[PDB]
Amino acid sequence: MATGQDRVVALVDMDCFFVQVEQRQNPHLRNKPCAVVQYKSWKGGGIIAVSYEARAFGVTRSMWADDAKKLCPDLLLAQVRESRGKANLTKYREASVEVMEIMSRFAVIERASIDEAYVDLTSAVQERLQKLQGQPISADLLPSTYIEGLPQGPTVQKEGMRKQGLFQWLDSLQIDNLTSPDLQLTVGAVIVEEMRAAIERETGFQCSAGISHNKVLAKLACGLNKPNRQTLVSHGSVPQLFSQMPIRKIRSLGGKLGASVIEILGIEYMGELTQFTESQLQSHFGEKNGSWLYAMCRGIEHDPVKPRQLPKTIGCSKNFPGKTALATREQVQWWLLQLAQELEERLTKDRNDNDRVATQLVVSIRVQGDKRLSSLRRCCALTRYDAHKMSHDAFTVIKNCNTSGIQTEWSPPLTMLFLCATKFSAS
DNA sequence: ATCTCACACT
DNA sequence: AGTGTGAG
Ligand SMILES: Nc1ccn([C@H]2C[C@H](O)[C@@H](COP(=O)(O)NP(=O)(O)OP(=O)(O)O)O2)c(=O)n1
Ligand SMILES: [Mg+2]
Ligand SMILES: [Mg+2]
Repeated sequence: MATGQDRVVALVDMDCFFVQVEQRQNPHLRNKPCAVVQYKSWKGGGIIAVSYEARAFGVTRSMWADDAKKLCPDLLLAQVRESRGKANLTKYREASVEVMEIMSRFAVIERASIDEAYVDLTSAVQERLQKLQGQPISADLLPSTYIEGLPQGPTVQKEGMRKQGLFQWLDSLQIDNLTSPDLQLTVGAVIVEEMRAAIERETGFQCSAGISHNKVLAKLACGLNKPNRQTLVSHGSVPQLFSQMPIRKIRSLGGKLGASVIEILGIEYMGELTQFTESQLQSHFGEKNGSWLYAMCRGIEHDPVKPRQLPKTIGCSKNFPGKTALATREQVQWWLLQLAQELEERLTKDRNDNDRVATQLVVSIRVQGDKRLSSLRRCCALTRYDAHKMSHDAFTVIKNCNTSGIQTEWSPPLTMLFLCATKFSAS
């Protein structure tokens, strides 16, 4: 049977990313409790990134800054730039590009968010395993690596635990066997140290990293020892790792599916899924899910690292909650034109940098009284990077959503506007 | 109401 | 084509 040990995969995720970006530009904020907010004049603004000094006081994402200062009175704040009446994340997108290009020097990268990327190191490990003869792997090659599940068997501080575990790992390493999966992950972890040293040297940003045999495990491993540390999760660490791992913490199980696994099967931890046959899991959750759950609770997962460093979509949105929803026709025209103008400058930059053009425009709205994130999506042809054409066209395809008999009145008031360029192709 | 992106289902 | 889910 195939033990899900064919690959070496890392996930690298920046530490409190938006905060690091502001702290590098504004040294006043380094090594202090700070957070990043947007739109300051409602409850100090909503918090979108929290530094680790501020997390020690309880400050979280999604809190209002005014409530955040209640937990942490010395908290310093940085506010997202605002342009055309809405958030502008250019600074963070450009800092993201810095990190992704560096990681792209080492292996194939799958950009998975603005601050993290999966790395398929299988080939780079095979290559490294031949350039280093058969010589041992010194602990000095892994100065920030944790071996999950170690130390074991017959120090009271965290670095002491780290070293002892690493020591036990390396001492037990079969450097004889170029094919041993634990050796492979170790070499992968040496490379990830270098990758993270380069990221920090060249950008000033610290980050953490998971190393394992698949994307789900590498991501789990990444969070085990955040910040500024990397974690190797061997296939053999999985049974004890999963035996008390809440199901909701595994990637793609944090929502409705993970809740129904918990409710239907009557279990709390990943490891309890092993009691069920694959056909049982498939009866409850479908053939693809039951099969994915059957393999995943044994540490096995085959989703590949997609070679993709570039977004497939480029989107633009503003929500208009509560009293602020839009009820004029020309109010809806104006905000569409604001969204299309940011879209145009981002699309122009993308065409110049990446040699591709978006060919479809996706317009989406919500209306007060609805429930879900979106209430209505419609598409149209994107033939010119012209903000006025994009907004006019986007209006045309939604203007019948206006149930109002009136001319200039628009309602159910629009709680949300979303424009998204997509279906790119080479140019 | 703290703006984004990917993907499966149909 | 359009909806729903999951995520950072
Ligand atoms: N819901 C979210 C999640 C993240 N983000 C932005 C700001 C985050 O700093 C950046 C990366 O998100 P994140 O990786 O989930 N956690 P972030 O790096 O702050 O902190 P760590 O927990 O990763 O150290 O995405 C956001 O704007 N809205
Ligand atoms: Mg992060
Ligand atoms: Mg992240």
